[PDB]
Amino acid sequence: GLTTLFWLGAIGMLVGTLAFAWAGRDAGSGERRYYVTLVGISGIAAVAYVVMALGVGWVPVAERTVFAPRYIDWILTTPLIVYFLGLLAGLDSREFGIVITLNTVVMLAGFAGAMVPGIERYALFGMGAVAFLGLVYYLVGPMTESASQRSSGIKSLYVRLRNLTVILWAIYPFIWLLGPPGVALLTPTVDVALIVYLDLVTKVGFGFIALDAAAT
Amino acid sequence: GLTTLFWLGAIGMLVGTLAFAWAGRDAGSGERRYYVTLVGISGIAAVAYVVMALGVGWVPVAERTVFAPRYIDWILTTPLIVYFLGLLAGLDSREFGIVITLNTVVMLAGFAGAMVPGIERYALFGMGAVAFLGLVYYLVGPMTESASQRSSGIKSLYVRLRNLTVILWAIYPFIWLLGPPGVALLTPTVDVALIVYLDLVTKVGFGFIALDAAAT
Amino acid sequence: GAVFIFVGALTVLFGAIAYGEVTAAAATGDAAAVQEAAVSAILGLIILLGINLGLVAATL
Amino acid sequence: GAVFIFVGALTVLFGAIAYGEVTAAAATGDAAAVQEAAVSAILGLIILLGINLGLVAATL
Ligand SMILES: *C/C=C(C)/C=C/C=C(C)/C=C/C1=C(C)CCCC1(C)C
Ligand SMILES: *C/C=C(C)/C=C/C=C(C)/C=C/C1=C(C)CCCC1(C)C
Repeated sequence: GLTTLFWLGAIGMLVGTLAFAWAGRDAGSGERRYYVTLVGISGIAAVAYVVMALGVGWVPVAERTVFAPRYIDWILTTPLIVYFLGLLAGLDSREFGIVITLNTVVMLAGFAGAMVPGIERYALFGMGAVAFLGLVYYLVGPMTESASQRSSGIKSLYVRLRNLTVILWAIYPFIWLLGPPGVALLTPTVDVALIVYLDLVTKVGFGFIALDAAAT
Repeated sequence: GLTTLFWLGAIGMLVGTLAFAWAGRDAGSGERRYYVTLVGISGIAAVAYVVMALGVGWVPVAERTVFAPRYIDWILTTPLIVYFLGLLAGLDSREFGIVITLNTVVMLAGFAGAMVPGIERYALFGMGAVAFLGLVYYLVGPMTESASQRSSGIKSLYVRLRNLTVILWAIYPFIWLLGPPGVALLTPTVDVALIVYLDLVTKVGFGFIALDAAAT
Repeated sequence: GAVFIFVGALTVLFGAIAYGEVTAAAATGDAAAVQEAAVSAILGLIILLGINLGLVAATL
Repeated sequence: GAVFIFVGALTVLFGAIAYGEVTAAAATGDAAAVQEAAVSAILGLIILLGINLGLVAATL
C-alpha cells in the first residue's frame, strides 16, 4: 500500500527529528548549527511524508503519478544536506553558493522532467544529470581539499558523510529512469519503497553517523 | 543454461588455480604448504565443474536433480579450506581432527539429505546444521584464541579469512533449504548460479585475499 | 556488525513487498501482469544492493 | 573500491539470468509459471545481497 509506505517514511523521519532535537540539547558552542540543520532536514521530510500519506499532492501526469511533496522536500532539504557538508568542509560563502546552486538545478530538473509527458523530459533529466556531476566534482574535489585543512576527526567524518552522500545520491537518477518518470519498469510501489529507504539513510542515517562521531 | 554456468565455474576455478601455482613459484621456506593447498582447493573444484559442464553426475531424485560432483568437491575441498585456516591459526594436530571431522559431517549430511526424497531429508539437514554450528564455534572460539598468539599480520589475515568463511558458508544451508533439495523455491538454474558465485568467492576470492596479504 | 542485521531485515522486507506484488499479479491469471511485476522486483532488488553497499561502505 | 564494481557487475549479471527465466515463463502464457520464476529470482537476489555483503565485509 502506497500510503502505508508514506506513513513509514513519516515515522522514520520523525524519530530522526526527535533524536536530533534531543541530542542537540547539550551541543557545544559552535555545534548547534549542525543539530539545527539535521532537525531541519528530517523535520521537513517528516511533514512531506505525512502530506503524501494523507493522499495530498498526487499529480496525474500522462500514465504516471508524480508526488509533488517528494520534490518540494528535495528542493528544501538536499541543499540543507549540502550546507551540513559545507560546514565540516569549512567552506567560505562563495563556495557555498556554487554547490547549493548546482544542487538546486538537479532537483528542479528532476521535478520538471517528472512533470513532462513528452520525450523531452529526458533532456530535462540530461541537464539534472550534468549538474549532479558538477555537484559530485565539488564534493570529491575542492570541498575535500577544504576539509583536509581541518582536524583529522572532522576530515574523517567529512569523508564518511561525503561517501554516503555521493554513492546514495547517485542512485536516485536511476530510480527516476527505471521508475514511472522514465521507462516505468519499476512499479509506483517499488519506486516509493526504494526512495523511502534512501531518504531515511541520506537524512536519518546520515544524521546518526554524525551523532556517533560528535561523541566519539 | 546449466552447462554454461558450470563452464563459467570451471574457468573461474582454473584461473584461480593457475594464479596460485604461479604466485607460489616464489614462496617462502614454510609458505609452500599454503600455495599447494590453494592449488588443491581450486584445482579439485575446476575438475568438478568440468565434469558437471559435460553433463556427468546429474542424479535424478524424486522431482529434483542432484549434482553429485558438487558434493564430492565439498567433501574434498572444504576440509582443505579448514586446513588452510588451521595453518594461520597455528593448530596442533588434535585441534585439526576435531574441526575437519565436524566439517566432514556437514557435507555428508547435506549430501545424504539431498539424495533423500522423503521428508526425513530435513532430519539429515538438521544434523548437518548442528555440526556446522560446531564448526563455527571452533572458527570464532578456540581457533581464534590460537590465532591471537601469532604475529599480528597473521592474526589479521586469519580474522579476515575466518569472517569470509563463516559468513559465506552460512549461506549454503539456506540455498539447500530454498533450493531443489528443500522447498524448491529456487529454480535449478538460480541454485547453480548462486553456488558458482559462492564457490568462487570461498575458494578463489579466499585465495586472492591471501595472495594480497602474503605480499603486504 | 549490527548494520548487516539491519540491512538484512530491510532486504527481506523489501522482498516481501515485491513478492506481494508478484502474487497479486498471479491471482490475475495474466502472465504479462506477473512479468511486469517481476521485472520491477528484480530491478528494485538490484538497486537495493547498491543502497545497502553505500550504507555499508560509508559505515566501513 | 574496485570490489564494488565487481559486485555490481555480477549483481546485474545475476539479474539478467533471473529475468531471462521470468520472460521465458512469460512466453509460456501461464501466470503461475511466471510467479514460480519470479519467486526464485527474488529469493536468489536476496541471497545474493548476503554473499556480496560477506565479500564486502571480509574485504572491509
Ligand atoms: C533526502 C532526499 C535526498 C537526498 C534526495 C536526493 C535526490 C537526488 C540526488 C536526485 C538526482 C536526480 C538526478 C541526478 C537527475 C534528475 C533526476 C534527479 C533529480 C532525480
Ligand atoms: C568451495 C565450496 C564450499 C566452501 C562449500 C561450503 C558448503 C557448506 C558450508 C554447506 C553447509 C550445509 C549445511 C550447513 C547444512 C546441510 C546442507 C549443507 C551441507 C549445504
